[PDB]
Amino acid sequence: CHWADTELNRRRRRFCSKVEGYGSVCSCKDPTPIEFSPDPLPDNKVLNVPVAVIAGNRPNYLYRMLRSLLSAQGVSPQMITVFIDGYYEEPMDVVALFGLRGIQHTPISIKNARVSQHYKASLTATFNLFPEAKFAVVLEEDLDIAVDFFSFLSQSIHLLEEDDSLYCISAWNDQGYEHTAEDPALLYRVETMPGLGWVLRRSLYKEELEPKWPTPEKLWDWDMWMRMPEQRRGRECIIPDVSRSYHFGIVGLNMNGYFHEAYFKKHKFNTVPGVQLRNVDSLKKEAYEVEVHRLLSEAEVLDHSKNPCEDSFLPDTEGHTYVAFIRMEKDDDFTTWTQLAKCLHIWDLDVRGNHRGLWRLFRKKNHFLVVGVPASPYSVKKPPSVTPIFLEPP
Ligand SMILES: O=c1ccn([C@@H]2O[C@H](COP(=O)(O)OP(=O)(O)O)[C@@H](O)[C@H]2O)c(=O)[nH]1
Ligand SMILES: [Mn+2]
Repeated sequence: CHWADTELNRRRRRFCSKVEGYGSVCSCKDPTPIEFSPDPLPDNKVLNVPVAVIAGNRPNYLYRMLRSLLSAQGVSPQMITVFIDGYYEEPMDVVALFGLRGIQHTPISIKNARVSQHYKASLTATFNLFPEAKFAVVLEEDLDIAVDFFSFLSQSIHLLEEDDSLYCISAWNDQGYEHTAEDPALLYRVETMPGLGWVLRRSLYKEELEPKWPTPEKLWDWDMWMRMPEQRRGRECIIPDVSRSYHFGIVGLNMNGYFHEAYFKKHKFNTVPGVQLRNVDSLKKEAYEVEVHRLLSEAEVLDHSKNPCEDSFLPDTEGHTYVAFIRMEKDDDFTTWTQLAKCLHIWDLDVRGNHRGLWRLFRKKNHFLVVGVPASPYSVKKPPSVTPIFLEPP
């Protein structure tokens, strides 16, 4: 082609001369913009946090994910680094087309152990690239990034700095499905590490995780290892009710077409720009227990003689707060919750969403609290008239 001789189009020639399958990027007329104009973020508290993009040999996914990353408000392209698990040519070509920094890594070990070793190399490299950074954003190559991803991190990053009980901040709510998530200004505390767009504290990585990172022979998933008690240690992460990332990768290490249609396709994705988070400082450890007690003292107790698995369980309402109590006789008795999550059509393969035996979600746009009795500390608010709901698997 004869595109106008500028730096952006010279970058375009070298790419379009080498690879195929990207459509309007390579057309003569109608060239797709390969530079973006996201909106500015006034007073950006995240402006000096590096962003680590983890990638393998999935060049089409990476190009899709980078287009939404470069479109988010308040993004800093200079802070982005793409870490590729190997020396594949096409992924490096895609990084070059957008003009970002790329780092290649020779693969170590096999299967999930090799994903684990790549993560460890990338996290250690990020904190070597910026010796003064205190956090780092970790992003997978198969995620769409919400347009307010950095606005969300900018307003909440100060919680990691002030609350030592916090493990991380994540963009992903495991129980935020299209029919059970509603409020993009709302945040929770959860007893797990969700990943899928998360913030890592440098002191946590350099002083705790890196010295005991699993060696290459162990066929362990890095994220399941980080959820083990010996790593998390009772700490919690901050998540929003409406997720700020979306997992679109169908071809992956543990991913197939069926598992995606069943547990990811219906995940809710925030599209409202520049949301102001509501009362952020209440997510600190002791202030949050004040908030949960306030929520439980305004919630209407539901009729527990009715079927929990059907819509009739709640009055025909919008905007109310209802509470339900389920049987949980030890800190690990999740039998009823798992059956409840299955019939609610949310995540039910391993337990997530819990905070001291409490689950928070939405049902027909009412806030819906679930309390485990007798194990939860909040069991003290169950009236005598309620017999906790119990359901066992067939
Ligand atoms: O051989 C590999 C396979 C995976 N990945 C990275 O590990 C993450 C997990 O990817 P994948 O979606 O394939 O795992 P899944 O979620 O499907 O189980 C991705 O960001 C990949 O870039 C990698 O670096 N090398
Ligand atoms: Mn994936």
